[PDB]
Amino acid sequence: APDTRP
Amino acid sequence: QVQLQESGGGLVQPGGSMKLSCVASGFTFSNYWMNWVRQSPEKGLEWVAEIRLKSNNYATHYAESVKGRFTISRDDSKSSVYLQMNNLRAEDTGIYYCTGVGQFAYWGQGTTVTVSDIVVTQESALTTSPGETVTLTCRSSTGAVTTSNYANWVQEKPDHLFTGLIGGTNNRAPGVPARFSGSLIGDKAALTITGAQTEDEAIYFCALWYSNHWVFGGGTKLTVLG
Ligand SMILES: *[C@H]1O[C@H](CO)[C@H](O)[C@H](O)[C@H]1NC(=O)C(F)F
Repeated sequence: APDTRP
Repeated sequence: QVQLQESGGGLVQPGGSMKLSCVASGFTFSNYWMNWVRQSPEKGLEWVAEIRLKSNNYATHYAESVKGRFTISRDDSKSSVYLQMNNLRAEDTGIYYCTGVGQFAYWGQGTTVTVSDIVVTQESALTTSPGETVTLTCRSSTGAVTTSNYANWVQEKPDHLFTGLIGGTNNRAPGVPARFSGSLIGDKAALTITGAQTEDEAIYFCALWYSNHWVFGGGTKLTVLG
């Protein structure tokens, strides 16, 4: 939901 | 090393306007959402705004306190993020930081701006000693913290130096020491230091996500004695 790009 | 560098702060009159800038290097800026967060002695850390990607039509969200007064924007060709602040109020006084990645790994040094409901609760203070295991907790007034709150943990050292430790509940940021870990325990988010070290004496903040905004806890002062 927020920025979950690693 | 990633670098974020804010600029544009100053000493302004209420009703005034100011634009802050932040330039990023060392990571693929255009693939990450960017945030502004401010620190005041009165209100601790407060999330201000986010801006998402080109593929999201640069969607933005704002704290209720700044909505209609502030505008976040970015320029991917310059690896920069901006905060335009209009109709400044005394309560806007603070140190402003640009931050992002997984979700608050990286923080700039901050730029000072002097103008002249969900509650997230943390332990005010904890005392430990080197080699002990210490667990800090983060509670929401809404009920249970779950993986849908994407808990983050950030450390503040002197002088207003922030580094993200954990994002997405339990994911360590790159280069963060192995002794730090994140968990959910009894419906709270929790940061554990397994074998505390003297250099871990710091203030630790948690942040929780609620659909389209973040709410930071009040911070815990951790003292490491001996
Ligand atoms: C990160 O995980 C999110 C749910 O926890 C959601 O699935 C989001 O789309 C994921 N992001 C990516 O895979 C990438 F970083 F955009």
